[PDB]
Amino acid sequence: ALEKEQALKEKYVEMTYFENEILKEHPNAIICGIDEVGRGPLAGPVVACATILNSNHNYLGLVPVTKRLELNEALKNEVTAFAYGIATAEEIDEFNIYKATQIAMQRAIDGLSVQPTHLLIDAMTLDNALPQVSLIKGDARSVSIAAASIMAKVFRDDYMTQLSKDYPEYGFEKNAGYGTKQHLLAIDDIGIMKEHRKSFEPIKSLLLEHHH
Repeated sequence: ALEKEQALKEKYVEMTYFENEILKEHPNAIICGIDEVGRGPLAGPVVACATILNSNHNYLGLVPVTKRLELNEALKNEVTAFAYGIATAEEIDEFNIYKATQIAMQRAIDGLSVQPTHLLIDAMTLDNALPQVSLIKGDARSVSIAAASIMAKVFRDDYMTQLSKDYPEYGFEKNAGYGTKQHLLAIDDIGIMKEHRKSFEPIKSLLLEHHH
């Protein structure tokens, strides 16, 4: 029992590498992790979360659904700060999904009770004037980022679940907006709605042929 437990602790410390390097140079640092979900679906918002972990954070296990829900509630109960940033399907169509994701991440920063001094970000740079580290597979490299992605995930899934109540035909509660055959057949049947991303294929090409 002291082994498997050691492994989780050891993993957790490796995943604090980047916060610890910053802290070494700045013990003052207010370190905020940022991740997003929802870049891939055909429908729904893109949802970013920004989180500053409490200094004595020890969310070991930072991923199946029971575990995700547990950590989601633990983080919400003990973290120094967290806030969600949303960019709508319309903004995604206007700005493209990359840029809409940047808007979502900054919106997440603005909603924080505490302004961060440093950002750890999953595969993204933000124009804002802050020091930041963009990390590939950030959610596996940083506890702050992993927390953010978990919280973003639960939020977006809850959102799409709420959506499926008002729009049952598209199958949102099951597909979370991905363009499955069911989702695409619903579109063929009753058309798109305000959560659909017009800039995303296969909708993009379907709108063309319709206008032609």
